[PDB]
Amino acid sequence: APSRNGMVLKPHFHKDWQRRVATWFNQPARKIRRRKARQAKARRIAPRPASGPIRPIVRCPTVRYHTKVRAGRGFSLEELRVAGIHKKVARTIGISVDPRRRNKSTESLQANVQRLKEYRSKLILFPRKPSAPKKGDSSAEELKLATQLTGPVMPVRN
Amino acid sequence: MKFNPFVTSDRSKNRKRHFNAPSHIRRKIMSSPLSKELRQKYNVRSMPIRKDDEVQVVRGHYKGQQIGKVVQVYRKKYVIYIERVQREKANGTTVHVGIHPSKVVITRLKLDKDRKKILERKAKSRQVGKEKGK
Amino acid sequence: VSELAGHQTSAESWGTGRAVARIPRVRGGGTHRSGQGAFGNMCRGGRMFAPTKTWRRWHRRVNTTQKRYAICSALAASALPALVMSKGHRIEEVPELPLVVEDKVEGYKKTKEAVLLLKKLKAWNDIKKVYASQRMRAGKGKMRNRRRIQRRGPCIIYNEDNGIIKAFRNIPGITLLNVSKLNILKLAPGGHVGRFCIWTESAFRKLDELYGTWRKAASLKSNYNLPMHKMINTDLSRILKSPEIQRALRAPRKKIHRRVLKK
RNA sequence: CGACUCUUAGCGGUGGAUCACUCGGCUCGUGCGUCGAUGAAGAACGCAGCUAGCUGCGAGAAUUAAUGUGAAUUGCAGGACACAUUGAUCAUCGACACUUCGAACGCACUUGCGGCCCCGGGUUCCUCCCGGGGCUACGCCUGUCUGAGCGUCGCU
RNA sequence: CCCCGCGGACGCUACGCCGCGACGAGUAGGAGGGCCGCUGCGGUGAGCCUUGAAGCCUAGGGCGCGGGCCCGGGUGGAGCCGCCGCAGGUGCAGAUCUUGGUGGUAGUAGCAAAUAUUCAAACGAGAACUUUGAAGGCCGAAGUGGAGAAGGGUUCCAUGU
RNA sequence: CGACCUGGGUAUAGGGGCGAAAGACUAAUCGAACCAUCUAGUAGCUGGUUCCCUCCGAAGUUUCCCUCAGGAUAGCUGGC
RNA sequence: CGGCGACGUCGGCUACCCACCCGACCCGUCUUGAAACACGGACCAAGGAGUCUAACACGUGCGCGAGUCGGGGGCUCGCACGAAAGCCGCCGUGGCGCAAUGAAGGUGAAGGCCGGCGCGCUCGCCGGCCGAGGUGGGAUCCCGAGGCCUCUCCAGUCCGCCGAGGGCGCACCACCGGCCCGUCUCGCCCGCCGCGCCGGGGAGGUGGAGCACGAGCGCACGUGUUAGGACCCGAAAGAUGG
RNA sequence: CGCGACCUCAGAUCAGACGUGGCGACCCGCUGAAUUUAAGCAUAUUAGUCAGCGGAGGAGAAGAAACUAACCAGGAUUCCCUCAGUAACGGCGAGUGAACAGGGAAGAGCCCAGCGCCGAAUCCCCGCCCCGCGGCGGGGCGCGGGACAUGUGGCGUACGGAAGACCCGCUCCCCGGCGCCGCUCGUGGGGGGCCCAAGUCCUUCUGAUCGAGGCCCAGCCCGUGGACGGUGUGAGGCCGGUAGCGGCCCCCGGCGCGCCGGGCCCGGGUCUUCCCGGAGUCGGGUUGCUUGGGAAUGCAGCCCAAAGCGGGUGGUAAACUCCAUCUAAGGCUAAAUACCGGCACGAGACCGAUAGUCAACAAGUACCGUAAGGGAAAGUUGAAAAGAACUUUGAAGAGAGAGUUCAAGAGGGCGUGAAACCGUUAAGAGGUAAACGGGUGGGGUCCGCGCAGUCCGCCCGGAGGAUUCAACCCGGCGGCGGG
Ligand SMILES: [Mg+2]
Ligand SMILES: [Mg+2]
Ligand SMILES: [Mg+2]
Ligand SMILES: [Mg+2]
Ligand SMILES: [Mg+2]
Ligand SMILES: [Mg+2]
Ligand SMILES: [Mg+2]
Ligand SMILES: [Mg+2]
Ligand SMILES: [Mg+2]
Ligand SMILES: [Mg+2]
Ligand SMILES: [Mg+2]
Ligand SMILES: [Mg+2]
Ligand SMILES: [Mg+2]
Ligand SMILES: [Mg+2]
Ligand SMILES: [Mg+2]
Ligand SMILES: [Mg+2]
Ligand SMILES: [Mg+2]
Ligand SMILES: [Mg+2]
Ligand SMILES: [Mg+2]
Ligand SMILES: [Mg+2]
Ligand SMILES: [Mg+2]
Ligand SMILES: [Mg+2]
Ligand SMILES: [Mg+2]
Ligand SMILES: [Mg+2]
Ligand SMILES: [Mg+2]
Ligand SMILES: [Mg+2]
Ligand SMILES: [Mg+2]
Ligand SMILES: [Mg+2]
Ligand SMILES: [Mg+2]
Ligand SMILES: [Mg+2]
Ligand SMILES: [Mg+2]
Ligand SMILES: [Mg+2]
Ligand SMILES: [Mg+2]
Ligand SMILES: [Mg+2]
Ligand SMILES: [Mg+2]
Ligand SMILES: [Mg+2]
Ligand SMILES: [Mg+2]
Ligand SMILES: [Mg+2]
Ligand SMILES: [Mg+2]
Ligand SMILES: [Mg+2]
Ligand SMILES: [Mg+2]
Ligand SMILES: [Mg+2]
Ligand SMILES: [Mg+2]
Ligand SMILES: [Mg+2]
Ligand SMILES: [Mg+2]
Ligand SMILES: [Mg+2]
Ligand SMILES: [Mg+2]
Ligand SMILES: [Mg+2]
Ligand SMILES: [Mg+2]
Ligand SMILES: [Mg+2]
Ligand SMILES: [Mg+2]
Ligand SMILES: [Mg+2]
Ligand SMILES: [Mg+2]
Ligand SMILES: [Mg+2]
Ligand SMILES: [Mg+2]
Ligand SMILES: [Mg+2]
Ligand SMILES: [Mg+2]
Ligand SMILES: [Mg+2]
Ligand SMILES: [Mg+2]
Ligand SMILES: [Mg+2]
Ligand SMILES: [Mg+2]
Ligand SMILES: [Mg+2]
Ligand SMILES: [Mg+2]
Repeated sequence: APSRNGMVLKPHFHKDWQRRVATWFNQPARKIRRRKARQAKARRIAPRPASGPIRPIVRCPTVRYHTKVRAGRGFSLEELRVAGIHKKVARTIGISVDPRRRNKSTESLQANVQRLKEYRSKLILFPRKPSAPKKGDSSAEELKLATQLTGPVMPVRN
Repeated sequence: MKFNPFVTSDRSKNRKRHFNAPSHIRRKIMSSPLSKELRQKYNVRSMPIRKDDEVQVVRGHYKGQQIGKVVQVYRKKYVIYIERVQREKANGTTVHVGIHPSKVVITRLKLDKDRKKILERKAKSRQVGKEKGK
Repeated sequence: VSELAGHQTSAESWGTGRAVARIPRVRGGGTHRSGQGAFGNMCRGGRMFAPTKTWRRWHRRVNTTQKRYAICSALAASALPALVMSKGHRIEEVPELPLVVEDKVEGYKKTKEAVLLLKKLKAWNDIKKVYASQRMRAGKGKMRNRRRIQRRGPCIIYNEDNGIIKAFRNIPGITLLNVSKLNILKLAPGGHVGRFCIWTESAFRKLDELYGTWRKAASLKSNYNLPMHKMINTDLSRILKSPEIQRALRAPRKKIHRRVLKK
């Protein structure tokens, strides 16, 4: 019964809600379990940058968000082509190609190929057989300059 | 204080573990201190109580320096029996009084090949701890 | 409690034509349990009234500005001897109440040098009060692992950890706080401000950039400035005795007019 | 004055509240996350020197072996047990063993009734009796052997 | 510009203290205060306790309007409380309330269906009831006899209590 | 001596059975058995609803309602 | 001012028993009305009933304030406490607030004065300033004639008090204008890369949960209403599977 | 009127395997209510929920677009926050109710059929030998069987692919052991075993102490150990433990290099020429269920039944038209996620024997029912049995002495031992049932250790004692004031 003056309230509690109640007492425990799995994963990929591969610059797909830019699933095949790297070896380099994204803009195209080309410069590639450095890198900057990179590979900025 | 997260400080769990202990770790629970002369000659403070070693009661009704030989360790009862620590019942016969081995001090041990080995292993461990604590 | 507690019985209400109350009663006939009341908060072995649930909202969130406000208030109270004494901390032989030692104590390793430091600083009397306050709790807490209780010792607030925690932490009552991350549950143990706190040199200097001054903002909290006063001069005696207040007053009426018996 | 009845107190009964205790729960969290025709879960029946229950076990039956440990088990008895010409107890458990039902498997639920193949005794090979051992469920896959068809063909 | 002198009560936990005037019914109901009470948590009382905790008993002494509380004596034998906050499965005379125990009734109703017992002896501490013997009776072969089927499961048989 | 009485073995199972028919019987339960669950079913109806002082203190009337043992609404009440 | 005080007496209204005088029906409940020939209650002990979650509304306390809030995630010796705490800031995404109105297409909250001028046409150009208007009340504050004194007059030197009147007027209230959105009535202008079934503008009424120099956000507590077993106990039933 | 080949079937206790049943908290596929709410009730709600049936794993399902969107576009799945109690559905009533974008956790991609090329290049089974075992593989050998052209394997899959040339780079794999690393990162990687500090010091309390006082130097001793439990009390130092990048001994695993065994040998660009897709399926009608999906979101039955610049989607039915987007009718795939069953742990502002699980205990037990099924009650002597010898009465139960214990006023359902109820003892009283409120009176048990009754500030007098009172001097320390 309505008493004097209030909201017309319609609680959604007619469906025996007390059996499907999700408590969050394992939230602090889950945060630790996720934290140490992050630490274990980062230390397994010893020089690799601890946070997944590089991601492209991507514009949000709606008039509400199209002013901002973010990181997409991965680089498209056209940006990989004009950067001159093969779509199969790219993911071994740590680049995360996404084949089902298309580029309808040259500025968006050129932005992601400058991101790939200046990622390639910042890359340090360990030779697969350490005894013989064939095409990877120089030993001088291999030793000192090779460290695990925390956080996302160079993040997108508005 | 206790930091190992896999050992419990729960009162009920410790009491349950103590009173339902198997005989082989009930033996360790029944350890007894060694005398000053035994502590100096060896390098071990406490030793699990054996069957036929001399001992003197230091607490309770039967305190004194009468060095009595242990004659039975009753791990079911968590008590040991000593030669002269007895009480006369109504009928006039004598029965032993059980005392916890923590309330006696060992004055001479019963040495065997195993007792020497345990004696030497505790001495080497304390020596290792002492040199680490130099 | 168990969600099944008191309801795994399958009891019927027994009717009303029989000269017994209308509470549900256990079926059967070969047991003591048969024919006894069930399911009721008034029945033995029944379900309690409104069984307690796990989704009881045990946690509360306080605003970050309020939480910092309390920490600032607790820190300000630890520098006033009347408040820390009013917590019963036995600081009469200690000098310079906001008590700072050099960082050499941050690199301590043994409890022997930690006890000697407390004695030399004349902070040991508070430890002896903690020892004398060690006793056994009263009530069901003993059955629930809260057997023994004691007092609160001084708080050692450090910047770096070079063994200071291991050197201390075997003294009853001593709490290490790590100035980078304070705790209102330890700075005001019972909700009462004024805990005895010993600072190291590196911890004391970091405090100013950790909460900021009033003229400059904290560089380690990125938005925080110290809370402002609503009363700068909180001393009534000087204010009320100040001439400007006194010139504006009227003369006091101190004579007492009691009721006069009507002759 | 007795008796009886009522009130109060002392003591004694009836009764088991209160208090103190807790090898039990309840709740939360963590790590694992593993049954079975090589016979599971479950049931039955047995097994101790004295043993009914609980517990443990399976005709090797309150347990064998092995490994750690290192002088007990215990209500009573008993005989052990050199603790090195190798060890009580306990723990672990990877070797061994593991009765009858049960998906339950030869048929059936009556310890009812079979069939085949080997072995031992009675035979003194010939195969009748007794005992022991191994097989004998349904569905289905690959292959094998044996087959059926006025199914489609080839050669006479 | 005090003084032979060197002096001059209490007060004001300001959430405190003091003064004066008026007023005082109360169901349903609302609100305030509680130094009323119970349990547990954080602080605190250099708190209490085997030179005796809790609990309980009390023709003992008191305090408070009251809820209640303190103290003495007894019993008991290991824990407990004050103050500042926190949190409740927090206060019982009723619910034909739940569980347990106990009364009056009350030494009362009752131990009345199918004819019936008596004498002596033995054992035995003890005999209306057991056993033996004697007598009087009953079932009266469609039995109060002798055997089985279902069902029971050791009730069968000895010896002892 | 009969549409007779009766044992054992079988068949029929719950909105179903079976009934020479009484809504009879279906394990002391039948105008729909028993067991567990949905289920702590709903109840405008009945019963109960636990400490103390202090202060204030009613209504059984208006309007609408498948409304007349109930509610909304306005009045009356307390608190801030 | 008097009397009496130890093995006999003094005081103790409290407490135990008894006596007498007056008063006094058995409680709970429903009810207009209960002592009721209305129901429950033989007695004692223990248990026993407005709880928790979520959503609102208002009041109160607190922090910050046109903002506010990390609640989800992430970063910090190795987790006694600590499953806490601290921190992030290009983690503020997002929620609520800061803008309303219309079904919607959509549109979307600043007035007053002074001068010239159009024709100062109930009206266009600007120029200058100011910045939410005005009336009536309005706590508070400001000015204030006149006064009030000293052992006493002449001439003012300092401030203090009362004070008729006057002034600016907070919050808030009543009223009048004004502005934004919808919708009617009337009517004339203006704009252009598109001269259009284009776009914009005015006056006068009316509909809005609006504006008119923000007050919200988060946290806690209380009360009230609700959905949940929902203060506790209680059906006759219904369904599913055996 | 035979003998062969194939096809389609059959038998076998044929050789070798596989499935069945259980648990089921989480997960997948179906099936599926009514109570209840609507103040009645039928659609609606409850609820795609309970009950029912089937199938799994350590997770499962999902999952790499016949997607979202309409932007300057994003880009598998799953989970969290938000979107949002919103769009929408709804006797438009009660009520119900998503998705996109955004920020995070996690992050991973691929394989066939087809179209083609390659002498079936392919696969299983049985024997030989040797390298081996250790869940059984490698090599080769068989004029050894079978499968298979009704299509095995290699290349290849919508992100295009293939084949020829031209150019360029020779750029270099995985799987099994030997020895050692690195010494395996929360510091050992795990499993198991055994060990490692310091008072039983002095005096006292007690039945017993773990209680209480003390332990010179700056202080009993250790402390990286003052968690916990046991022990006749309350123990950091008596015992087990606790702390510790502490010690020792076994067993096992992934890791890097020298060696060996095998196989495995072309990748990218430019040009030319070819090649490209899943059918009783899409889609449509109708019906029933379902969804927020509303002229129909999804699912299914029946009927109709495709196309290839085609087909699906573009949240209002239809026709024309432009555009956007994907590529259905085949398949696999970890992580983030769930977990009231199981194994083993840790903890708690929880409960404390009528509570907390029904079950603290020989509890799913005793017991009840034909059965399905229902289902309790029940903890505590004492530090130690030291569990009452012995004498005596009785037939014995049961007593009286005695004895143990600190205590039997702890004596085997024995910690404490309330109330109701009862026995006895003492005091008082009793014909208007008791009981109660106000007021006294009488008696009694106790209290005031009641019983010659104050204290203490100044002064007067007596009678004594002692430093010393004041004043100065020196030293220390404070309060106040100082251009
Ligand atoms: Mg219960
Ligand atoms: Mg208590
Ligand atoms: Mg009596
Ligand atoms: Mg009594
Ligand atoms: Mg063995
Ligand atoms: Mg038969
Ligand atoms: Mg033929
Ligand atoms: Mg009056
Ligand atoms: Mg009143
Ligand atoms: Mg309650
Ligand atoms: Mg009670
Ligand atoms: Mg009661
Ligand atoms: Mg009679
Ligand atoms: Mg009679
Ligand atoms: Mg006759
Ligand atoms: Mg017999
Ligand atoms: Mg009829
Ligand atoms: Mg019947
Ligand atoms: Mg029926
Ligand atoms: Mg109507
Ligand atoms: Mg009524
Ligand atoms: Mg009534
Ligand atoms: Mg009436
Ligand atoms: Mg009334
Ligand atoms: Mg009445
Ligand atoms: Mg009457
Ligand atoms: Mg009635
Ligand atoms: Mg009655
Ligand atoms: Mg009653
Ligand atoms: Mg945190
Ligand atoms: Mg914001
Ligand atoms: Mg005005
Ligand atoms: Mg207006
Ligand atoms: Mg309201
Ligand atoms: Mg209820
Ligand atoms: Mg409610
Ligand atoms: Mg009910
Ligand atoms: Mg119905
Ligand atoms: Mg076979
Ligand atoms: Mg209804
Ligand atoms: Mg209703
Ligand atoms: Mg109805
Ligand atoms: Mg189900
Ligand atoms: Mg299965
Ligand atoms: Mg899967
Ligand atoms: Mg899949
Ligand atoms: Mg919202
Ligand atoms: Mg729905
Ligand atoms: Mg991520
Ligand atoms: Mg092929
Ligand atoms: Mg694809
Ligand atoms: Mg202890
Ligand atoms: Mg201890
Ligand atoms: Mg030790
Ligand atoms: Mg250690
Ligand atoms: Mg449309
Ligand atoms: Mg219980
Ligand atoms: Mg009890
Ligand atoms: Mg029970
Ligand atoms: Mg059970
Ligand atoms: Mg005693
Ligand atoms: Mg006792
Ligand atoms: Mg007793």
